[PDB]
Amino acid sequence: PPPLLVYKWCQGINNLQDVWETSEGECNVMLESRFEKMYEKIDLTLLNRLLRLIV
Amino acid sequence: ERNRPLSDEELDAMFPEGYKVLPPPAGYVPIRTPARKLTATPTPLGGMTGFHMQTEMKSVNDQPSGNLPFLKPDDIQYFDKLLVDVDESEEQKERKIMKLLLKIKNGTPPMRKAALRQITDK
Amino acid sequence: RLPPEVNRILYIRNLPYKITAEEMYDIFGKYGPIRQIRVGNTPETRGTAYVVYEDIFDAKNACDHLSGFNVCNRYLVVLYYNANRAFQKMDTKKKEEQLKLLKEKYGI
Amino acid sequence: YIADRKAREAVEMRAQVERKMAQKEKEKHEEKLREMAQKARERRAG
Amino acid sequence: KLINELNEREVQLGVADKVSWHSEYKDSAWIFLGGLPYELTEGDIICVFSQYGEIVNINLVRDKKTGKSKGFCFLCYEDQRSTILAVDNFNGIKIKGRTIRVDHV
Amino acid sequence: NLQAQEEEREFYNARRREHRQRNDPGGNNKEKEVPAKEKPSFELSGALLEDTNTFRGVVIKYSEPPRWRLYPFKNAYLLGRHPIDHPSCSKQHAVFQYRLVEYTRARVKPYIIDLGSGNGTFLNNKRIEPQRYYELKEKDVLKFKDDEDEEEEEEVSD
Repeated sequence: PPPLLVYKWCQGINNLQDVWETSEGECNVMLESRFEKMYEKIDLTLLNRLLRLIV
Repeated sequence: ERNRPLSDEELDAMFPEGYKVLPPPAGYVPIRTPARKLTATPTPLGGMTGFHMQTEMKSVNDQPSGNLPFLKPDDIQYFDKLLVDVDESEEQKERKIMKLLLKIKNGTPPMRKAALRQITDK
Repeated sequence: RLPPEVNRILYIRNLPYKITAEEMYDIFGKYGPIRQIRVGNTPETRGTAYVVYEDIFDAKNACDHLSGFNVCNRYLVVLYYNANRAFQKMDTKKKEEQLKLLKEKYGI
Repeated sequence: YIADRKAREAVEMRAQVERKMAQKEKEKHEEKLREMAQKARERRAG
Repeated sequence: KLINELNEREVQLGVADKVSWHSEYKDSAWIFLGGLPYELTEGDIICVFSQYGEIVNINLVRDKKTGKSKGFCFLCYEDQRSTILAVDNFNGIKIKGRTIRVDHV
Repeated sequence: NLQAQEEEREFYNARRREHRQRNDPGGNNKEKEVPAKEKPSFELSGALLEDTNTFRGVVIKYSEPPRWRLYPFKNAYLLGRHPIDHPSCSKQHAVFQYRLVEYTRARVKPYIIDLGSGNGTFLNNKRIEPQRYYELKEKDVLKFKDDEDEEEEEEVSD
């Protein structure tokens, strides 16, 4: 379930190797975004060739 | 019981008209004879199957003509002769047209009615 | 542990008109020894075949794994063949000689 | 369409390549195992 | 054969326990196994019917002169619910090709 | 006062019991509770056929070490004389039931069990006594005066 995903995400961060160590000047970056228009910009002609690779 | 071995006249007894018996080889037939011994032997041997990823015709038959209400997956065995579309060239056409049975068995109630009369008067 | 309706005979369809009995014997020969196999050589029955094995469970494993199995572009129709129907084309006779034999050899 | 034809052809070629590289390995494995077995039988004789 | 159809009218109609016709008895362990195969013997039927209980003593009817089974046995368990279980369960069973019958006594 | 009653009783097994419960004839050596095929136990090991554990058989005719076939154990197996026995053997010394080879779980491990064949069976040219499962390890040898053949076991590797 989505909240459990949030938990996997947090402990996933905290389990990374030396994640919080700033000693040498390490820098962490969290980035969140959207694809903006994604559905609307899918091209049918391309989508056909892309599906031909699958099914 | 029903597993008792059979004879070629008994073999000709079951299947209907118009089929041929084949040997492909004498050798593949010897494979079929060793197959019993090799059902034990080759099952105890190296074997496996795998698939490769590669890009890619698909024939099939329902009962088409105009309509032909649907065939259950088993009933094909009975009605297979109707599936082939070869048409219009005696008795074979009476058996072929007699598939109106299929219209009695499966279909809409009106198809069953009209079919039933049509076969009564014939 | 088997359904009664299945029988040692299997009706097999969705076959090509060029298909070779070599491929037939090879493929079908996995599950057990072939009792024999027939193939329609007649205008309507071309594309169909019947397979018969020395044992039923052979055919059971067959239709198990061969269900919708592929050849060329085709997925073969694999069904357990019916019984009775059109039979009496042949007769019941020729029992007398063999029964006289089993009555002679073993004497029983 | 061109990219698809040439692409399928290329991946096909790569496929026969991987298969060709595979069969040699299989036969090497079977010969190796047969050698181990023959050595085992020889150790069984003495 | 009639039993199994009585258990189906008892389950289908929602009889709900104590009105069950195994409450007909309450007094009796000994069960009746008829239609038994002639090759069977004491230790055997004991080994098959000790499944649903612990059988104390069984007298199988075997013809006095020839000394072979007449084909049925009256059995006695240590527990009644074993009898209820056995009649309601073990009946309509195949043994050596022939279906045995069981019922109270 | 020799025989009081001529019949008495038995309290013994019936032929139709043990018959119906085991039939190919009736057989002996019903599989124990553990038995499971080796391939699925290589599936719980997460092993494709490359790294999977498959036991292949090796034949040497006892007179000449110089394959009549090669046999997989992966697909228990009934080692007998030939029809009943699955693993048929042309050896004329094998009783109608000679022995059995069952893979059991203790891990998926191969086991050989003698059925008490009249002659016996030699393991590494050293016999084992009847009626107990004896684990086999790779490269071990089996032979069914009466030994016309030999056998060896191999795991699939390299």
